[PDB]
Amino acid sequence: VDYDDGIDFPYDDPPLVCCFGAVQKEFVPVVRVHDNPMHPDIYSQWKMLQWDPPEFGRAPGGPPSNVAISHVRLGGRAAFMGKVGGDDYGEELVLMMNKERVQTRGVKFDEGASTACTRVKIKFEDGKMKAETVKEPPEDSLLASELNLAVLKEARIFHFNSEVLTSPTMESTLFKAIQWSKKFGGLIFFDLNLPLPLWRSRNETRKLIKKSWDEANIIEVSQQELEFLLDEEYYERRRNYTPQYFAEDFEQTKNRRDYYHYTPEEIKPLWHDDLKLLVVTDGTLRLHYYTPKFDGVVVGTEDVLITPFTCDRTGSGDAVVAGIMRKLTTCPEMFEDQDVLERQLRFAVAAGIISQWTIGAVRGFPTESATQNLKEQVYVPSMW
Amino acid sequence: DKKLGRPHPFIDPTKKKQIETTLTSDESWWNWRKPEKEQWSRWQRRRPDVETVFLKAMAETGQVKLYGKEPTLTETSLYRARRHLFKEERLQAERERLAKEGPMAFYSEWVKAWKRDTSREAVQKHFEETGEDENTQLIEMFSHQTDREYRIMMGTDVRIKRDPLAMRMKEDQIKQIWGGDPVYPTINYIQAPDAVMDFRGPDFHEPTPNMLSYLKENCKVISR
Amino acid sequence: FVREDYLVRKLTAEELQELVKGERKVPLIVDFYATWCGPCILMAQELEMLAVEYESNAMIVKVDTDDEYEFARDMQVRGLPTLFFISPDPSKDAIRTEGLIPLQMMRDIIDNDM
Amino acid sequence: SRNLINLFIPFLHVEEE
Amino acid sequence: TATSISLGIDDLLTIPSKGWLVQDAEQQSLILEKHHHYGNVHAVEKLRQSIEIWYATSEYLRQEMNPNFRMTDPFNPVHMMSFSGARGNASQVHQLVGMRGLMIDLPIQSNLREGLSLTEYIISCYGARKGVVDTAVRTS
Amino acid sequence: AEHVRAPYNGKIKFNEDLVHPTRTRHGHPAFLCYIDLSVIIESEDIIHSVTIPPKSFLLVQNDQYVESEQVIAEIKERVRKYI
Amino acid sequence: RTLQWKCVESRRDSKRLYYGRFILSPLMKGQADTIGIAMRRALLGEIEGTCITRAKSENIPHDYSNIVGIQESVHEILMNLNEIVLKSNLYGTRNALICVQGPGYITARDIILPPSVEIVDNTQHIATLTEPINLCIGLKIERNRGYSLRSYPIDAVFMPVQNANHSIHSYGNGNEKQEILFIEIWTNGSLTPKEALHEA
Amino acid sequence: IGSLSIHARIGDWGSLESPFYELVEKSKKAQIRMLFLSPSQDEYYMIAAGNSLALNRGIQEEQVVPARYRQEFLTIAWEEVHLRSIFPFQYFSIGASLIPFIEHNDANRALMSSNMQRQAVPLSRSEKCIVGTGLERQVALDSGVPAIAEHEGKILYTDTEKIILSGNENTLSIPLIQKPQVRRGKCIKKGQILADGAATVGGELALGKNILVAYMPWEGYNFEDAVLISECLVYGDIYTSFHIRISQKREIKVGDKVAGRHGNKGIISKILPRQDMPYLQDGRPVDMVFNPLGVPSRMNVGQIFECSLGLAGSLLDRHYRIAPFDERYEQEASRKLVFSELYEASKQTANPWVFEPEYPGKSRIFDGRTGDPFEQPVIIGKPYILKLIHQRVGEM
Repeated sequence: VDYDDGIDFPYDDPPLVCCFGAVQKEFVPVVRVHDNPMHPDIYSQWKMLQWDPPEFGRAPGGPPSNVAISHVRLGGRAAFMGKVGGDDYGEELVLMMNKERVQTRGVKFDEGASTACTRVKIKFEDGKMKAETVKEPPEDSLLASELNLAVLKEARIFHFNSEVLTSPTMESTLFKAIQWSKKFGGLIFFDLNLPLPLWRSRNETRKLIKKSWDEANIIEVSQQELEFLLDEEYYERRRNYTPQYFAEDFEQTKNRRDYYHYTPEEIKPLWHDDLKLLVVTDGTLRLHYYTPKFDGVVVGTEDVLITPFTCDRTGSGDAVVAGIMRKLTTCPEMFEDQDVLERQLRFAVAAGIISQWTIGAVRGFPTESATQNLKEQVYVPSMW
Repeated sequence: DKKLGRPHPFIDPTKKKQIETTLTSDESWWNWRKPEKEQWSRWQRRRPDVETVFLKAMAETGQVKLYGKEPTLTETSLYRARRHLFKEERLQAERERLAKEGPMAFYSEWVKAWKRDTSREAVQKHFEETGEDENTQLIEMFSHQTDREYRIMMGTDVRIKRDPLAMRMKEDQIKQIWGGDPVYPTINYIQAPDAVMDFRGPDFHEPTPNMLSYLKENCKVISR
Repeated sequence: FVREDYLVRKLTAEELQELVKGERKVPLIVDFYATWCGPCILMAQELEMLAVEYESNAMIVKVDTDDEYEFARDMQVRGLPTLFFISPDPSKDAIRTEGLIPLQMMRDIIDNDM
Repeated sequence: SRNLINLFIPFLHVEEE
Repeated sequence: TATSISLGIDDLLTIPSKGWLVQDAEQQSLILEKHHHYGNVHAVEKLRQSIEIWYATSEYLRQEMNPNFRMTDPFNPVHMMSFSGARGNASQVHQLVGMRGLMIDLPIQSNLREGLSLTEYIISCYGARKGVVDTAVRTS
Repeated sequence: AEHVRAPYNGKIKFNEDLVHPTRTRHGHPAFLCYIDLSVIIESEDIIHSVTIPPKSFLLVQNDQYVESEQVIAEIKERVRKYI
Repeated sequence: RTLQWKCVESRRDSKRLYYGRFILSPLMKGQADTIGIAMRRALLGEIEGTCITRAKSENIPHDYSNIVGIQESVHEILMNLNEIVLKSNLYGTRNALICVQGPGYITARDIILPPSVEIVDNTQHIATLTEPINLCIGLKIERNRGYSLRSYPIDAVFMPVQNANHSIHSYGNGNEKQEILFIEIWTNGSLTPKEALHEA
Repeated sequence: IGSLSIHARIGDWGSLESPFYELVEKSKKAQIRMLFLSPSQDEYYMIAAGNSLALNRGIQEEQVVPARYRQEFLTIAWEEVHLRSIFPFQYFSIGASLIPFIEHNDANRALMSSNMQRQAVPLSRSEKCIVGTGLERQVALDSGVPAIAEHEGKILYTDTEKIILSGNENTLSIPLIQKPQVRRGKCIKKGQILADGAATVGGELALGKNILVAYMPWEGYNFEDAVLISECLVYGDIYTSFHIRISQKREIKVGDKVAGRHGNKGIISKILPRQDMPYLQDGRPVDMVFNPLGVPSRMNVGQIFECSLGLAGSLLDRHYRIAPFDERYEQEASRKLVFSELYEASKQTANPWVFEPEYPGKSRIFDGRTGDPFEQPVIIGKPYILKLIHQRVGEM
């Protein structure tokens, strides 16, 4: 079994990325309980929760379409592979993709379903209200026979996120797409972005994502996701610990935020032979990186109080992922030279930072020029 | 250098210049030491100038040569002192290209819709049948010019005398005048005309109540 | 009297079980916002506009998933901004929508699917 | 005056068909 | 009328070495602040550095503004304006073009072409009020 | 006071035994001189030179690298300062 | 002919905004600018236009007060009348009426013009009537140039050429240095660009 | 006298309190991190105004910024900073907050440029400014000149005399003492605008008009901030006011006072017919000719930005709402915004004279009485211009 395009020209200079899954206008999958509510009705105060945010929400990821848009705007090329309804909103989402110059040849167009609309039956069990899905939405119901193999052939990175694992159909389609991409020599990028149901328990999610994680050649996990896949409570005790009598070094006296760098031995339960790069993101504040040969941490920064009224965290993680892919496709020494990897990941940091300064995700993804400008203004020239 | 350092561009200091070695750190007072880590400064990044983009564009067109791939501040200060010479030289080369090519071939730069052969030979060979002299052909060519192309061509107006290079710098080069896209995205500033402000939006205070309505609500004032 | 500034009503999960078990004359829209979430600033304004436009012809309510997180998980919510449209006829399946859907899609659902 | 009129008359030139 | 004396955002003309001079004055100040934390330099020496090295730089920046125009952009609008004396003293042209200097424990590094940062703006506003009071006293 | 500033990049050269050590108004170490001092600047082209007058604070040192326009030398109220 | 002009482009962005670009070629040096500036000043100032100069609402409550059953004030309708574009060739003083007798939109198509005047854009909204009033208003129209300074006067302006431009380009004769003139005219549809060029 | 800063609050002890963001780091679990502090308290805190956008082979915490402590200004590490002054408008009065690019204007004139706006006459056919700061919205909302809705509902009826709402199945009638912004079919949330007032448009303050302008010295009629205007400013009723005593339709006249928001005041000395004005390379005559000697006289470079970006906004059909001190993001940030939007307006409209790379923001312009170009480029813009309101034998 093989697929032939009948074309021999070298495609095009910025290598294509395929982003698989769902498209929503903007949508945060990673949700957890937060300590501080603002007023339940006055939305005029929720800025205070985008500038002093929950730590899981410090740089939210989103739909892979956000990553496609950001990657194209950062100068790369993205194809979005997915399904939408024939209704007006599926057209609006495809138009959003096209206007952002995301290639939509793998975007199918179900005619008998209503894009974002999922049918669910509300039920009562244990006296609690529950829902069960009666029909999955278009974006959850792309079939393995609807994949565009010309895209998977061209695409050098196949990016997906764990939300596809919440649909058995989309999960089967995902693994077929992964097989195709790996056959065409693609690299599998797995942006975890754990949705709400996958925060229920560590040892269920770890087996749910196991096959996806072991297929991925490159993985992005937030600090909170990694610590949840590892022992969340052990790392809580790790960082709530304070020496009883005296600090073991001077810096531990300063009481600054704990930027703990997970060791390769702590990552070892998650590491696997195909994994070329794991990135653990602590906001834009730090990107820890791990490879088979070296590990380290890109010190980033954020500012968000620079734009108290216009700031919004949403999509900063998508812009980080897009910047990582943008450099991975055009500087594959990232897998082999540690200084190169750091210097290029600082571009992802800058893209996340700029993405935090406007309301809305797609509205806010930076261009390549703005990102490189922010890199060169924030970082000392030695470390550009 | 020694000869032909008059006229043409040449390295200001003569080649084979000597270099010197000075006090390393720990040979120097603490106030005259380079810090062990390069310090962040807002001024760390070369200011983007019009003179840098123009001097790079002249270097790539070979009108000038530079000591390195980036024009120094000395070179851009000299360009600032001398740019009108290079501008008038380019305008003269443009006049001479007009005289050589003829108006059809020259102005066809701004008539993409004019697909026919514009060389003087082809203009003659067309006059030898269609009876249309060069002028009628030129009127027809301009009759295919779109309004936007004409507005771009108006840089060649004999009163404007727009720089032939400024007319042809591409976007990714002109961007370097201000230094690429602004870091803070302009979409934050863009507002539509005829947009009506949503005073219920998330950057307004909650609507102030009518003072009587508020006092009555708080049972501070009574009606009957 | 001073008229209250907001129409979309916050419910606890139990007050919502009561509102879903009892008979309804009108569609029930349940918003699973959370106050730290960026898109929820926008969804709250869209839902306020919907709640004005439909007056008493729709019951639009919201459930902060900081408070009712396990109930959101049992509702199969997988992200925010999410919205349920629950028909007044109890036989019909409810519609879950995800992301900032247009206010016109809300009107479409309420008029044509509920 | 006459040279000005000779400059502006051209805009009133009709041409044969 | 046949000419024009119009002023544009790049008709103003910050002396090119200002960045280096500012970096110089910045690096020294950082080192001194470091050594002030170390207890090698007492607060009065640090204060006097913070005043005097930025005053020195501001003055140099002015003394090298006119030569820079006259040698490298003779026909520059604000050059002709100040050198002919039509409007704008050389100090005012310098406060547009070069550096506004001090009024104060921190300098104003920027200029009105580059825009004053909030701290600089506040310091300038305080100077403005003092100047207005001084003028009123002078008139009386 | 006028500031003498290096007119060229290069290496400062002078016999620093001719001049007295001092602490500057800014706490920097410096040399204070009460003679006509000749200071060489070994530039990339020639051995330029500068004359330093008596009663002046030479801020630089026998072999220091100096950059063009860098200050090389410098030629009541009583107020409380609080730490 | 050697010296020739042509209508190189024309557009009709609206019934109230025509555009035309013209060429005139083998001009000699210094002819093209003497033509261009004089033609510009003629177009912008010496073209005449026709517009409504006076209005008389047949029932007036007060000189300055609002008018019943109209969704906008007398001042807004006077401004909408000011923006009316008329096409007349004959000079002199002329009169017209609007007599609209029910709810709806009163528009330039409802103006009863004298024989010598034509509406340039019938679709121009004038007034909104919510009530079935027998709204009758008289209008007085004049053809003049520039501007001029009980029935309301309308501060109307008689300038149908909305804008004009010209550009001068070397024809490239190395000895004679002949030149090409382009002219551009934006007009209210009271005149086509070519008709304004001729009348200028 | 003075006036209260935009964010200032009178505390429960009669002190004037300003909001500051608190950088409590790891120990405490604060809910609201905005303090309000009087000038008595806020001196005992290290207030920073800097940004966290600096990084080095060290760490962000040790990166130094300008801060204020006691009455002194000083440079300290972020590790030492207690509070951040996050809001742009925090120190500005309302009048100063309405000035775009205010950080590019000499602060001496900030009072004067405030006073100018406080003398601006409401105009018939008011118009939103192309460039602003975003406070025109706050001013319109809080002035109470627009009819804000008092109750949510669907619109029932709208004319020059009244608006009618129906909501909560109850009607409300709102007579106008204004022009309706709502369509008769609109639906309204409680505190949204129903009708614009005098000198508002769309619920923004609208004191002036965007006049196409050149800054060049004409033949003395703009001597030392005199101003020439086109006759079109009389044609278009652009600066026609109504003054009530009976009312009079006051047109703009010779000797009337106009000002930009930057303190660039001038008196109209001359009114020239459209064809006598200077005209642009697109053929449009300019509508006023300011004199450029005022720009270094009062040291207001911000208006040149306002000019250039206003032109961009006229060509892109974009309004701009530039909060002050955008240079905090990036050095030259305001120049980058202006030149970027000039270049976009150029390449979108194919008007290459709008962004001439040789001298950006300036263009060559022509004498309407001659057709020759003035031999040096003239700065051009569409700034927002406001019309201002209007014998002792002494011992000396």
